[PDB]
Amino acid sequence: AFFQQQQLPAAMADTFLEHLCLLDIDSEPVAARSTSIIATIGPASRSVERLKEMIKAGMNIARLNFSHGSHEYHAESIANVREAVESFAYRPVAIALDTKGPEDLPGLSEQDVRDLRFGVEHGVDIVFASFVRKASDVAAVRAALGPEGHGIKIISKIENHEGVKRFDEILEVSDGIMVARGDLGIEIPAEKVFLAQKMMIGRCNLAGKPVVCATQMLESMITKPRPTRAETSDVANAVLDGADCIMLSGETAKGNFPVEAVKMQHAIAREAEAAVYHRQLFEELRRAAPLSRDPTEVTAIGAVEAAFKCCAAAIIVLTTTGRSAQLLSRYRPRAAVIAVTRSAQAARQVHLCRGVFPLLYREPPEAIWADDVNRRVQFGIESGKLRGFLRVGDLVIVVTGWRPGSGYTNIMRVLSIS
Amino acid sequence: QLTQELGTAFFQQQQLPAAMADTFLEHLCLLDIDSEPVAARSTSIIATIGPASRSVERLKEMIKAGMNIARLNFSHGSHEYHAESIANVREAVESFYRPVAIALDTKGPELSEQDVRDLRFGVEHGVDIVFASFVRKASDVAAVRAALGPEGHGIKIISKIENHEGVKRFDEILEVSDGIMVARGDLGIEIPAEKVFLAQKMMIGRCNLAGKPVVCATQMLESMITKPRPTRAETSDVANAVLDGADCIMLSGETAKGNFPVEAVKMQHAIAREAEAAVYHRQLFEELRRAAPLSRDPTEVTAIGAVEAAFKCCAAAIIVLTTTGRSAQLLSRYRPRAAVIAVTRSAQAARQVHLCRGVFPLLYREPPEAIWADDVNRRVQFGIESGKLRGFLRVGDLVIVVTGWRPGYTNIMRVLSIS
Amino acid sequence: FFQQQQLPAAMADTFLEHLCLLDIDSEPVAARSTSIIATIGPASRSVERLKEMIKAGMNIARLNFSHGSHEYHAESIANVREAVESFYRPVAIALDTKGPEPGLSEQDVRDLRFGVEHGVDIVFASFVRKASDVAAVRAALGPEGHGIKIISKIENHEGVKRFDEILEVSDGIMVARGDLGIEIPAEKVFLAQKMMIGRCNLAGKPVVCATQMLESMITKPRPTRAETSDVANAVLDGADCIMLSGETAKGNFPVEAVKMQHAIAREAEAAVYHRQLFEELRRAAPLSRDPTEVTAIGAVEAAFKCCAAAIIVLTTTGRSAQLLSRYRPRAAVIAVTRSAQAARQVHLCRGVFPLLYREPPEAIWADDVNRRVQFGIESGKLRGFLRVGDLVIVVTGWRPGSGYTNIMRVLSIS
Amino acid sequence: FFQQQQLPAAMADTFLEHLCLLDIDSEPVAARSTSIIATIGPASRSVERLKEMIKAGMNIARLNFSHGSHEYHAESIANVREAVESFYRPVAIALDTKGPEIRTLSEQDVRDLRFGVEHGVDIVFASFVRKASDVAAVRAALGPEGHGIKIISKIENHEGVKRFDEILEVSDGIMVARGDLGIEIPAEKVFLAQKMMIGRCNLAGKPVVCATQMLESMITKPRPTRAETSDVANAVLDGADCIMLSGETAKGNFPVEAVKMQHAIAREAEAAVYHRQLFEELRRAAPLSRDPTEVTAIGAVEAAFKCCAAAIIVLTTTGRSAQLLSRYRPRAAVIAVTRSAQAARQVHLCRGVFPLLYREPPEAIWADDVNRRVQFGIESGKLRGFLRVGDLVIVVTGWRPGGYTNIMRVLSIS
Ligand SMILES: O=P(O)(O)OC[C@H]1O[C@](O)(COP(=O)(O)O)[C@@H](O)[C@@H]1O
Ligand SMILES: O=P(O)(O)OC[C@H]1O[C@](O)(COP(=O)(O)O)[C@@H](O)[C@@H]1O
Ligand SMILES: O=P(O)(O)OC[C@H]1O[C@](O)(COP(=O)(O)O)[C@@H](O)[C@@H]1O
Ligand SMILES: O=P(O)(O)OC[C@H]1O[C@](O)(COP(=O)(O)O)[C@@H](O)[C@@H]1O
Repeated sequence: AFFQQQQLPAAMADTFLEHLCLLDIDSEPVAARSTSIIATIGPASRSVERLKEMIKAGMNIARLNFSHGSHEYHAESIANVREAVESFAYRPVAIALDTKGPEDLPGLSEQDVRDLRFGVEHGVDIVFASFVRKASDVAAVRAALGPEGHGIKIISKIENHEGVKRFDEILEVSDGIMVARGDLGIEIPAEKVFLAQKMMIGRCNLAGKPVVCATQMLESMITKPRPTRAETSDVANAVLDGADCIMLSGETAKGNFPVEAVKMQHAIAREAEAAVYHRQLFEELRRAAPLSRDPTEVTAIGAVEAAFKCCAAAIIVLTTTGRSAQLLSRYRPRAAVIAVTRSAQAARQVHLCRGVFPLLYREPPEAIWADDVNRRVQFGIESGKLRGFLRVGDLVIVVTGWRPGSGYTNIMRVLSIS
Repeated sequence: QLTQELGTAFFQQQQLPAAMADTFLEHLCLLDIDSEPVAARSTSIIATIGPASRSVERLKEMIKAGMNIARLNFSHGSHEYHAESIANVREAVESFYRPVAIALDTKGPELSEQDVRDLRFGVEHGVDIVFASFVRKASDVAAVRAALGPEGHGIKIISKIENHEGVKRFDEILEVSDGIMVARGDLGIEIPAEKVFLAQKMMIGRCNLAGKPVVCATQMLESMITKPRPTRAETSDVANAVLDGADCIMLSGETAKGNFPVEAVKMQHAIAREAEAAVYHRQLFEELRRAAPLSRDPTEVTAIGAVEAAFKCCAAAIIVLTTTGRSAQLLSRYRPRAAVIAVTRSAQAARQVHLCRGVFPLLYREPPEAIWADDVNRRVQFGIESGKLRGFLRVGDLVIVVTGWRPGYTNIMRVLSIS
Repeated sequence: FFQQQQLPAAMADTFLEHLCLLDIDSEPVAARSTSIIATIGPASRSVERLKEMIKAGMNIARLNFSHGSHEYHAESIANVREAVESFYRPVAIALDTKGPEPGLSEQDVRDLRFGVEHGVDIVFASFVRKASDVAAVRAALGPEGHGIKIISKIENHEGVKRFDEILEVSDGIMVARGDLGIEIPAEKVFLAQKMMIGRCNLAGKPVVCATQMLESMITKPRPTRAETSDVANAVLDGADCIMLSGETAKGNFPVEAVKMQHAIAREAEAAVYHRQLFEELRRAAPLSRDPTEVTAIGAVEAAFKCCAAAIIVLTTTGRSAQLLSRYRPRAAVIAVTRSAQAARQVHLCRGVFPLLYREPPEAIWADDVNRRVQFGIESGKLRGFLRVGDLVIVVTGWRPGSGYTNIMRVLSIS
Repeated sequence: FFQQQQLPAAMADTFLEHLCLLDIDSEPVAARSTSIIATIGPASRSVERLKEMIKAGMNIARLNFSHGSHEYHAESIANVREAVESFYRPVAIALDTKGPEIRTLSEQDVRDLRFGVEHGVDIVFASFVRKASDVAAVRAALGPEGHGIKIISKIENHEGVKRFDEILEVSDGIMVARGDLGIEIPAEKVFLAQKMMIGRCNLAGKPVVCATQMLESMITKPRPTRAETSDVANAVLDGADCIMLSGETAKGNFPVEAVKMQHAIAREAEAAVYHRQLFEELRRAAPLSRDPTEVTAIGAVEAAFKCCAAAIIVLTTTGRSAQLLSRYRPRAAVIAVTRSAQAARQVHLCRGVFPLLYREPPEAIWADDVNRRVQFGIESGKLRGFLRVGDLVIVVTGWRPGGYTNIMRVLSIS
């Protein structure tokens, strides 16, 4: 019966067309949902109590929209998110600051600059930078974040024709991308936006950088408890296109059904994830990926190949900054990527990456370093057992380094859960 | 090379850089918002008739915007109400040549005594197509062909898949049906809403394999009922329906009762046109090949060679002589980039082929030529003349011409240069 | 049916799996399609020997002008023509020049004049290093020799490196493994063979594999295991023609050598993995607005769809037949021509079976076309290509004269 | 770098395009990986001569029990072992049974097999295997002291070809014995049997030998024919782990040159392997595996390709972890470190495995024992030309001593 679930008949098909023909509404998803949910905070979702239900429903990243609301307002939003998250101390939740932006203007307004200072002063994990048209706009955001905000991920919002055309140069200096379809479908003809979305997600997947699909994904749930047929389609297709993250704006910020909307995005994403045709996707991401002399990159593809060969339940990776986890996620394993880290910020930021489940390790270093490695891996296993990822008799891939400190992942081991 | 013959923009347009990519992923990465779609929109648009779309004046606007099939929803309105809808559709058509098919969508359980009277009414008024509600098995469609009776033998039956049993018994339904509607409205109530995309993609895929029309239906541009522009999810839905493989896309309340029926039709046409250029034919044609069975049907054999020929030379169009439409369906199933211009003497076949993606019907109304061979060539020039006027063909284009040797015997392909 | 000519292996989904399904019990049924070139010499000169060799499968007779006087080769030519006329299989006559032993020697020029005056069909030009070597040959053949196919022999390092400019201006290529394996290290020749055949297939231009294919049969009645391997693999690499030199020119078993090449080729041809090969030749091939090329691929696609027995093509110069052959149909290409020279030259193209039509033009052209197609069918029946009920593709044109092929028709045999 | 070892052809998108990119100026860099089996006889029995042959690349000495007394073969064994010791160069020793034979499992074969155990042969080539029980008769003959001897079944007739799958199931490997096969079945069908059996062995991960007349003419000539070099190259391209010499080394006048010629051809052909297709096709068809050694191997091989790893260093006791690497045909050399002298000789049956006998008392700490073998691996590879400083290598080891290979590490050579 294992082979009846999570669309494995379809995953085994020999062509894409045959894989489509074998999709089965009776094949239940079993894997953990892997596409992260970004929920925009507003009057419908500011309260600590609302945020707790949203966390339980699946929210992974809380978006602050600085197009509206004072610093004081956003400061309250941030504190309420942190209090909701800590009420479960457990789900790390990242905090993303989405800039007001231009409204050939400069890459940053005076308002933008003050807003990014605020976000650094408040430890935001992510910036969604508006109206990025060229790499210098990204550099401008980086500089305004200044020295204390070097670890903040910059996700460039592509919102107009120029940003689409200069995409390669924007992507190169950015940590990731948002397909900002709201403004995009005003700035270019609305019937073209799906080409820009598909193009940008394809290119981000190739580059191993996170990509966010945003705006009106479940629009009618602002007023209705259930979405339209086009809205469920759009969520599922964003996941099939390759998006790491899917986003809610008014559905959570102001609508009448914020929690049901998060839950609806979770339910669709899980079905869509199981329908991904990994056989074609992994092979193309291989052929099109370049040779690397980087041991983390080399170890990562070896581990994903290995995971596919034994239907591994998970890949446990010890990571300090999230990078080794990102390099696993870029090959889209079906196996869950369980990222054990000591860094609370990296546990939050890896939610930018499809299929990465962070575990914040809070135990004091062991004297023998190799003993500390194994204790974190064990932490990894036990948490996976108790959270549903792992059963005794499962096979996991463990991915670790030869010495302490970031940059030295280079070891892959195959392990049975007992 | 071909740049001289066809132009220097030609290969910039139509997403052709993405089309010659070696992998699906590289194809996605090469999609280009500045590659204008030159080809004629090929996915048919079904528009549900209601208060917003009953004016003869309105219907003519809708035809111009791209409506190809008028849907009559027998869930509401008397026989007299629907007779009038049929009447106004036919007058808009003749008061202009673009055939519009007329489809009767049964009430079903809300085959009832009511449905039988509705189907008899449909034959009486010469409907081209029945959308049969809640087909759960093959016998359900036999009940429908029986109701249509002897006078209704040429009516196409498109089975609406609306619940779990329909999805589960899909293969036996498709065997006995002319086509399928993925009826997402009720399906999304009868099964969990988050599974409908699985049922949609499976059904469009299997219909594509079987060479039968498939319609994607319901809430595609819903917000346009009250808004002049659609949501980002709605445009996405239309585009992916076309990329999924759908022959037809549908509007319900958007045309039946909304305030922007004409703008909705126009928006589907614009999305469908972009999406069709973005189809990765290299993979699709190859998978349709490897899966489809060997065939000793000469018309089937000619069509695949004709489509292959069309791709080798960037044929502007495949002109096919068809009596029932079948030869044009068998071209359509290989999804040429070239328009399939189908010349037929059968006004009904001409209306019904709108169910098949990429078929542009041309009704020919001249008495046969004394010499048949002369009758063929005359219809073919009619195809070419109509094609030139409508912007399909220019002098110097290449076309593929598909005819027969005897007067269901299509079995000749000819490569022809437009004078 | 499906336990013959490796069809189980043909259906396989990958090359690995096609190989695993090759079956020594699956008998070939299609007519042998790779043409056999036999070098004429003391063992093969007599009319009586040439008749046994035609029966055995020789398609092209090679005159090696490294030895023998004009009188000697004139005798070889006349003996081939008498053997051929004794029957019916057209046999081409190919003049293989002496060459440098300076593009063209004075000797080469006299030899080429001789071959033109004697109506030879093909020239194997020795030591071709660059496009100008081919042009020289072409000029030496002069005006009366415009219709003679030039097959450039690649025999050294420069020729391999400059292969693309040689291939562009040549009708075809010979992998002249004899001198090549001396000019470059012997352990590399297989690379130059595979590259050049691959490139000739992509270009749709005939390629010949030559030299030592069955060498030990010069003295022995049976070949070695490496020799059968080499023939089978030349066919699987993509060669249009395979060649015999000493095996037929001077050895003790000329006829058996031809018979052995025939038997191997037939088995190898059935082992061709068309699924992969057609798709790759379709993909790599370039868009074309030439109606003959468009019709040809459409016709080969159609033939694969209905397991067609043959593609009957009407051709004047052979070109429409070459453009079919370049997609390697499993179906036999039956080329109906009035041109005796074209019926001989099409033997350069894998899988083309010429039929010389000698009947008088019908007054109504369209009647002449149908009579030739029918000629094609009846001969196909009598010769074993076609059973009643088979399906054939017929490829013809819209107007008289070459260059106008543009019609394809699907026909059932009755 | 990327101009050598046919790397431009390696990154082609299609097989046909890969053929078109093969390049006679792309020199091989990797170590020759296909093993060379040399039959021992009067031309190749002297210790001096066997030494020259080992330097030329012989990896396996074949004893043909069709000819010569037990004493004759005891001396052949003696001289191979002395040549090996008088230099590290593990040479396997294979006993090829007489089997059902007629000259100008028998009682004789059993005495030969028992003699083989007595003298510690590593491999048996079992003649005329027709079915699975025949292989069981041979492992019975070898008895309890012969349990580690590998049994390579010779397929020599129609019945063995037909029952091949059951033969392969129970055998350690296969020899395509083309000599007798090409008399028992039509000669023109042997290439089909060869290609199938190499394909099925490749799929099964078991070694396959191509044998007989590969360089036959070198018995009397110092240079091979063009069909012979072709046949060696195609056997390597077909997927053979081992290529063999019979009369060319046993009785001919150029044994050393024959070995050298096979080494040179094998090296070129191995670079011309289109790994992208092969690795991909081996993936799809090979089954989901829950064995940690198989999982590590495929992950190690993928890793090796991602970084152009010069070597995969594996610690192995029986050879198995190295065989499971070798079945994916890495371009990187598989350097197999083992304490088992007999494992080290036997792994030569597996393409691309370079054994290293490690001779040191275990270290106090097991983890310390592992890294000393790994370092022994790196130092040998450095000395032998496999590794340079700054290279990347993939290291495969286990978690517990004793079928527990389950770790790969990426390591930069310093
Ligand atoms: O993903 P990153 O940031 O490169 O971290 C990976 C690092 O984590 C580790 O596995 C453990 O390092 P620490 O014990 O110092 O936390 C290192 O061996 C490895 O270099
Ligand atoms: O698509 P269909 O219904 O099979 O039509 C194909 C028929 O059209 C034709 O081209 C023309 O037929 P008619 O002129 O008799 O109407 C026939 O040759 C062919 O049999
Ligand atoms: O292969 P080629 O030399 O172009 O010949 C093809 C020609 O044969 C024909 O079918 C017959 O032409 P003919 O009447 O001159 O014999 C032409 O229609 C066609 O153009
Ligand atoms: O390939 P094999 O025969 O299964 O041996 C691999 C074994 O070698 C090792 O890497 C080394 O351990 P040993 O000390 O027993 O040689 C084991 O951990 C591993 O299980």
